[PDB]
Amino acid sequence: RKIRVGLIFGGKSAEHEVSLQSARNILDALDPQRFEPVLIGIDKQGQWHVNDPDSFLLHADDPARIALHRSGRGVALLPGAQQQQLRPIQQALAQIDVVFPIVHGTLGEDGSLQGLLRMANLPFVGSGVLGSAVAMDKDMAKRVLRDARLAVAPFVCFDRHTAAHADVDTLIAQLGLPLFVKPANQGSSVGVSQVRTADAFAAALALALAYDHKVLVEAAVAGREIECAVLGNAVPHASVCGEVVVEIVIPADIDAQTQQRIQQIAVQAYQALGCAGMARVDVFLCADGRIVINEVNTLPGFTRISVYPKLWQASGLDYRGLITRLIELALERHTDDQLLRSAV
Amino acid sequence: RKIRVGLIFGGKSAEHEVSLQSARNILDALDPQRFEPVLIGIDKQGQWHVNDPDSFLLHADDPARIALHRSGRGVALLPGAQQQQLRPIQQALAQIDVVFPIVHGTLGEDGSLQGLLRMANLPFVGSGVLGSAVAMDKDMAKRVLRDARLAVAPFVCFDRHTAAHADVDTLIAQLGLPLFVKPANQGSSVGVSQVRTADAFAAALALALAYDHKVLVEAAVAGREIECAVLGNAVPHASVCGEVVVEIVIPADIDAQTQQRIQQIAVQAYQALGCAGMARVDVFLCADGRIVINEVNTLPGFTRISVYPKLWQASGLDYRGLITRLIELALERHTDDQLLRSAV
Ligand SMILES: Nc1ncnc2c1ncn2[C@@H]1O[C@H](COP(=O)(O)OP(=O)(O)O)[C@@H](O)[C@H]1O
Ligand SMILES: Nc1ncnc2c1ncn2[C@@H]1O[C@H](COP(=O)(O)OP(=O)(O)O)[C@@H](O)[C@H]1O
Ligand SMILES: [Mg+2]
Ligand SMILES: [Mg+2]
Repeated sequence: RKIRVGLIFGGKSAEHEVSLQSARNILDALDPQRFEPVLIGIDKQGQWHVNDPDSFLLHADDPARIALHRSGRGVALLPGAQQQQLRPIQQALAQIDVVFPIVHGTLGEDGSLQGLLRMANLPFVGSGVLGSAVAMDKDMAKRVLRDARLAVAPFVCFDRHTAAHADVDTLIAQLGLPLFVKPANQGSSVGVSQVRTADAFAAALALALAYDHKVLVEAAVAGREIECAVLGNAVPHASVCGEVVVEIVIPADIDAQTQQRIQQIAVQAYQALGCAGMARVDVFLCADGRIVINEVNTLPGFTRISVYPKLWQASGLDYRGLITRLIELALERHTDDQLLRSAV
Repeated sequence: RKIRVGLIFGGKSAEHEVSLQSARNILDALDPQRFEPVLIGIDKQGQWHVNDPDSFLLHADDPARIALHRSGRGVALLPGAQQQQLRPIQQALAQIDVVFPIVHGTLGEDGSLQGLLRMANLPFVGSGVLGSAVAMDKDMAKRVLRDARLAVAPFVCFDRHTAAHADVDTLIAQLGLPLFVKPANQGSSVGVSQVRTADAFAAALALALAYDHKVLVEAAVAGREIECAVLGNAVPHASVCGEVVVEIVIPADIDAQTQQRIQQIAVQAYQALGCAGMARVDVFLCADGRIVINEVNTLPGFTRISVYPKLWQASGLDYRGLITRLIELALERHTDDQLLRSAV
């Protein structure tokens, strides 16, 4: 009867500490009538550690010092195993029935961890391989959004083989100034540059390319910053909207009608990229206002102060209840998948 | 100095026996001056077995009976481990320096296995998570191809939630007859149906949906069936073309010019979907002849009789040499990646 939730958290990421806090928040909200937690922390070097609920954090109550307890209790995965897929090197680890992965950084978000979890036959919360891979690659994501006739910022994408040939002038004639230079990998916020003059571009292009093999160059979008939370698998729902002021305001100070059409856009974007479980969608609401999609994010924050849970809160969905729904959604997909993976 | 090549093969697939033969062919061609093999077979139930080069097949020399030796020597993966990532449950397994995965079926081809290999920090041959996930999903693949202004067959895509509402008439007005009904998952060839009359459609739609949650309905493309092999990472090359007659003919009986523009299309398609290592591209060459892309396949066959190696053979690239290049390409990507995965 009780479901065992393997929480996998942290990771090699600038947002590592956000994942620690999220795990602690999730762990306090998990309905203890339905779920027992099992905890696997991933350190800043990518090493996996089992921990007990009680003792998994160092300096828990200090945001400047908070760290993972690197217990050194290692984990082995048995690919193609059907039970006890997760194993202690050295013990026994509780059977995991569903994984809630909140690993920030490339591997935790780009589909790679999701593919490990599939290979271990583990149900798991959030987008599968494809939705995660596509969303995380801002170039592919915008192309799939574009084809779906949703608006995204006009943009050009360079690799290192192709950046050598960049002509600023032609870029400015096509996209204008300022230009936002971004590495295509979504995680996170690093290597970005707002280029104001044609002359600051080379340096932006070069910084970005230290982070990914692909760098986007985007035209400016002028307008307000709205964020909307999406939940579900086949029939996704949308939360109320929140406006980023510059500091988030929930619900947003916009028309009921405008909210509805951003809600609808958030859902169509989510379907087009093949997301499941959860995403936060970030749009620009122009003066017209066309709605232009900035980002589809398949790993939102789950702290008490994070936007995604705040948006569900303001929509009548409580934090405990959010978490429970994410788990039911993971188990529903899994058992639907189960039936499908029957070839001859 | 010698590189250790972990060959992972078989899988839960109708094409399981093709993977056995491929592994045997690869193993005989592997340059023994540069590479030692390590063998991991995956059985029809998805279980992993280490085997010795000498004794990995049952009834090797009989195509009707050939099977994997289920040695029962299990494998554990240490995610985030940096050496000995692959481990015997029960021994020692040789350090693997590069993985050559030829696992047919969903998990081996759709990016999931590739994500496990990333999580284990293992370089590996063929497309990474995204290129595999995208190529394997025929719906997403055609949308990305479409956006890249390459021609694909006109098509509509249904899920079970949406198939209930299918109107044949509107489908026929838009796409014509016959209609090819396909589950969106690329592997492989199963659940396909050629629907000749409006009346055979419901049944096709229903069979397909037993295999995937998404089913494509495609207009007919009238024209010749050309296949072209692609190799490389950042600067992919194309082989000579082969024509499927109805039985493959290499090289194809087509103009030098026509060959060149199918070659160019095969490469652009490969870039657009984010493929690496290898793909076979299958097109239709119409009477006009526009070239229309049928399939981008990121896991071609590697038997002696498979098309992909035959195409390189006829282009001056030998089988041993193909295999060696695929490995150098895997190691090159890996070490480029290495530098990138440096966040703060
Ligand atoms: N094309 C653009 N036009 C206008 N503003 C942009 C554009 N791209 C990014 N921004 C601004 O950059 C800020 C951060 O960019 P964002 O895409 O959110 O990257 P990250 O989320 O990683 O910081 C956003 O708050 C938005 O104000
Ligand atoms: N839209 C289409 N128009 C014309 N022929 C098609 C179409 N789709 C499939 N075919 C035919 O179906 C055969 C097999 O389809 P294919 O896409 O190759 O599936 P699989 O490779 O899994 O058999 C091809 O040889 C081609 O002749
Ligand atoms: Mg954003
Ligand atoms: Mg084909």
